[PDB]
Amino acid sequence: STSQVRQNYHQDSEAAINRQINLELYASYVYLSMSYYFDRDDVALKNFAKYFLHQSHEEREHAEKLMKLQNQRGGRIFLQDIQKPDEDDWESGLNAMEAALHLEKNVNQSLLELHKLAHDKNDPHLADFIETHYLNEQVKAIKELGDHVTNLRKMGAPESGLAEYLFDKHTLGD
Amino acid sequence: STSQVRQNYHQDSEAAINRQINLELYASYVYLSMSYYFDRDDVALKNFAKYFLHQSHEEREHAEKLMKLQNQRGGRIFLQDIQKPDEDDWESGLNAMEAALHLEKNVNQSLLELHKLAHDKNDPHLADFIETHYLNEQVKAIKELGDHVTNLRKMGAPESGLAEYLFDKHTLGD
Amino acid sequence: STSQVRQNYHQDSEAAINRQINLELYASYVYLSMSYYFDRDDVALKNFAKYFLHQSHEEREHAEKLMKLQNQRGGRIFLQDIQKPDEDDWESGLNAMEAALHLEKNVNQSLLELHKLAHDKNDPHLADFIETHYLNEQVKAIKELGDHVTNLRKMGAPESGLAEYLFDKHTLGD
Amino acid sequence: STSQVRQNYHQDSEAAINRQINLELYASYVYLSMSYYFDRDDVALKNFAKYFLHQSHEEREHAEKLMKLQNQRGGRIFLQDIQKPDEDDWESGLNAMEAALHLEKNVNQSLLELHKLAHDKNDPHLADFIETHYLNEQVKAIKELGDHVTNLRKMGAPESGLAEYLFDKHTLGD
Amino acid sequence: STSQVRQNYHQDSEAAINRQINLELYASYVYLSMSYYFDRDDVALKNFAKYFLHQSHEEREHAEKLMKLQNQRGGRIFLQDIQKPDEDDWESGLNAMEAALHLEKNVNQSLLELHKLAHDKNDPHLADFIETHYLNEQVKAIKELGDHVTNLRKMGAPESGLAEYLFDKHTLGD
Amino acid sequence: STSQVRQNYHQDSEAAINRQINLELYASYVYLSMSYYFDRDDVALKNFAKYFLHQSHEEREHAEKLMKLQNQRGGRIFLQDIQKPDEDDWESGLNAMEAALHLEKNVNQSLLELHKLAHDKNDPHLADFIETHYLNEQVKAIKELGDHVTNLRKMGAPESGLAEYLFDKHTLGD
Ligand SMILES: O=C(NO)c1cccc(C(=O)NO)c1
Ligand code: NA
Ligand code: NA
Ligand code: NA
Ligand SMILES: [Zn+2]
Ligand SMILES: [Zn+2]
Ligand SMILES: [Zn+2]
Ligand SMILES: [Zn+2]
Ligand SMILES: [Zn+2]
Ligand SMILES: [Zn+2]
Ligand SMILES: [Zn+2]
Ligand SMILES: [Zn+2]
Ligand SMILES: [Zn+2]
Ligand SMILES: [Zn+2]
Ligand SMILES: [Zn+2]
Ligand SMILES: [Zn+2]
Ligand SMILES: [Zn+2]
Ligand SMILES: [Zn+2]
Repeated sequence: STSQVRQNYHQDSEAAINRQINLELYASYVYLSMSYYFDRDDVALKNFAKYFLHQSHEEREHAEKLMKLQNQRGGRIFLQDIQKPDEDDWESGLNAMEAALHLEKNVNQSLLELHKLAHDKNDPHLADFIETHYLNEQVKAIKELGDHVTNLRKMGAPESGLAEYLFDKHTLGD
Repeated sequence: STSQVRQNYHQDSEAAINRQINLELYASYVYLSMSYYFDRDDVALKNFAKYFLHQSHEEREHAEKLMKLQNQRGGRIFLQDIQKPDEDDWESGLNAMEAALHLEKNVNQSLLELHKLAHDKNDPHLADFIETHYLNEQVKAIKELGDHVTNLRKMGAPESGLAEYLFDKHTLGD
Repeated sequence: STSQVRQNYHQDSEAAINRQINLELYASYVYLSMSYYFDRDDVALKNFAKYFLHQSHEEREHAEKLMKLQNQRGGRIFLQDIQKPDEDDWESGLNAMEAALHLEKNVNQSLLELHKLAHDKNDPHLADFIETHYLNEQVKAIKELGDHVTNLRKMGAPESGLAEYLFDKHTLGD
Repeated sequence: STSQVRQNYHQDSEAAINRQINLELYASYVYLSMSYYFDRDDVALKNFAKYFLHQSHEEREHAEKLMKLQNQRGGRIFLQDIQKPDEDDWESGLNAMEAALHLEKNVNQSLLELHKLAHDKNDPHLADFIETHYLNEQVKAIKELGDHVTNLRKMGAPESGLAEYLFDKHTLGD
Repeated sequence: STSQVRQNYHQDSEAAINRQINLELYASYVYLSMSYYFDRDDVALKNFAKYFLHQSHEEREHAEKLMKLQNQRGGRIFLQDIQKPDEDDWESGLNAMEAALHLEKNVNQSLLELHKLAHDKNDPHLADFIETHYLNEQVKAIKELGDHVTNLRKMGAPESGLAEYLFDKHTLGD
Repeated sequence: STSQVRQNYHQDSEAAINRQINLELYASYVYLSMSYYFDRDDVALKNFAKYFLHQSHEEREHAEKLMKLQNQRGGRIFLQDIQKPDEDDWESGLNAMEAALHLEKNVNQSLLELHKLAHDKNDPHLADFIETHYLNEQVKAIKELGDHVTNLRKMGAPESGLAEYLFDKHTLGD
């Protein structure tokens, strides 16, 4: 059945949107995992925990806004299993920041391919949606993650436990 | 002779803007007509009337923003007759909502064609103007009209006059 | 079917009211065109543009009030095409003021004939509606447009470009 | 290694907490799916949508509190796949409420089993944690969903689309 | 070596961004020269001076935003000499406005080619960046400078010294 | 033509002012370059970045105040190219601070030469302008840069990246 609102909305776009939803939920789950790793009594970096929890909720928001878009265009949401993150133990603050950087670039890659698909399907509403709500947000996230990684390395992480403690206090704790 | 401001603005784009201006004014007129139909003593659904009156003033703003665009880019406004709406009697709250859904999808198609023209002529300023001020606005309006049609049908409109009364009070009143 | 509210409302009055609605919508379109003429980069008189845009919105209000009247008396609104204005290029500040003066006296003449009809058909509610909401408004607008024409001429418009510039600042910019 | 903070915390309890964490995230996902079903243009019950979205966010908060508890007691969080919900189409407001009632009773059964485990292992901290933060919350949610199912049924849902519209307005649009 | 943040950022885009930075700094320098020309005791048009000083600071801001973009995408900033402006003596208010209009259309052309490059390299983040922060700003500036040129000519500049004096007071003195 | 305001202002002084203007603009540009070096994702010292960006805007004010001086005394501004800075890559917080110290002592030497010129030409207005707005500014800036260099070296910069991180946080960040 075709939705009464659907217009210029290609089935491949609809499917790409469903895959992006699962990917955002996945990213949120990875960040949830990292957050409570820093909450462990044998890690105990509360500002790393808080930073990654904040990222988790932002990713959930990303997924919900894609779900809204799907219904706005008259597509149909099909949710899939949310796979568990690849690690249970994230080793260190630097390691988590590096894993997060890798994650955000993979999510960025998927958004860029979604945008190319919108361009190729002459769907300028979908292209502007990705441009407006996702692309610069990804670029900021990756730059910020790059910055943190750089500082942690220069301070002597992951070896120096002083480095991660001070970075938690002075960069991530306001 | 060429406007001192004109730059990268194709004659076809200038012509299409003039057509969109007339379409927007025509939409305003359709909504004005619907609004005062619901103001009749034998229809008397005041929130339907206010809903379409609001839409009608918004369409006039859409027209005026395009006329400003025409002047910003160095084009020349040529106005045309505004054709009267296709009905005098809009029959029911449900029928008018369906007629509005159809209208908004017609205007959306015209905007997508305009955006495609801008992209074909490598006019990114006009393409972004269309994306930023019109395309998501159309998607939102189409989605809301669909929502309203769905609710009125499910409530038993247009047979059950109880349904249009209660929809006027509880969704359009607010 | 007669309207359950119709009382002392002649068929001729009803049709004259439909004609006046179209005429007010026409005046509104004329003023809209004048306004965006003065917004052109090669005219660039922002307070003339503002002045005419205000008149255009006022004419729309005049039309909607007559549509409301039509329904209050149980007449039936029939809208017609809105004819495009007579000019696309309004030439100058003084020319547009002269054109607006001509238009307003023509609209006034139609209202006077509308009032004469109402008196002929012994419809004092319609007669008072016209006297109250339209007649002194037309007299005021005509007097104001006369004042503007007089000052523009005395300052040396249309020949003197300094004239329209300073009039735009000191009279139309408050 | 044994956590330096671990005390009176049985391995079975630790594992049962990891299961409960997965179950609460699962319930969050079910409610997320229900929410955006009601956002569909062909369902369009915004207060049903808002209600289930609020339950969704609350379940994720339930999950996070259990993750906090695991770390507090020196257990170790192991996340698992979050299984997608059992439907993609939730049929109606009444059917979604009924599915939620059934979900909440299953979540409750697993919390009662978790409490029984805590008592069996003579873990009063965990027993009281469950009583304080989950048991009455489940009982209130189950009671409210039963109230909602009862009202929807007596109003004539799911047959009467009027019933669900008014329930959405008058009970969930609080 | 490659930046840890760089993704989908073509070396051609990187180099065009370095060029655009130098061009913005150049525009800034042109407007600075214009400003203090009007501050001369034998020119003494204080609002022309303020108007151009404000544009000079805006251009510097445009340049720094491009420097920020370069680093966000992981390109590398290379500054070049900032070439002195084409004139030391800007002759008159109208001449400076004509020169500014010419410069802004040149800056605009360079931005349109930047956008075309970003579209060619399938870089929708860069494309949206230019659309969002530069394209309508250029169109607005070009339209405003056109308006100023038109009014100055119409008032009798450059010949009439009264004209530039009064324009300075009534238009540029807001 | 001699300016109607010129009095006791030697052509050598006028020429030296034009050179100081260019030197100040040059200093602004060096600081702009340094600022965005510390904004790179592989450097990422945000308060180093803000510190030098502030110095950049300050140098620009210095240039502008000299340009106003040139006009007040009836001299004529002649702008020259602004040479790009001597480096693209500023290496480290410590290296930049040492380079800034060298730059400020260079600008101070030029101002002392300017002041000598004014005293040699019996231009006490220009001598006092230089004393009041520049000479103590330079001494303060040189003192501050020395202080900063001293602390970075004592903390173990530029080897210990911990030192630049902590200096950026505790000295440069309020
Ligand atoms: O964005 C485009 N070009 O820049 C584009 C997108 C889809 C189709 C086509 C095409 O094949 N037109 O003929 C072009
Ligand atoms: Na009267
Ligand atoms: Na208890
Ligand atoms: Na865009
Ligand atoms: Zn995301
Ligand atoms: Zn992300
Ligand atoms: Zn394209
Ligand atoms: Zn519209
Ligand atoms: Zn519309
Ligand atoms: Zn009127
Ligand atoms: Zn009028
Ligand atoms: Zn729960
Ligand atoms: Zn629950
Ligand atoms: Zn610029
Ligand atoms: Zn500019
Ligand atoms: Zn200085
Ligand atoms: Zn300095
Ligand atoms: Zn001496």
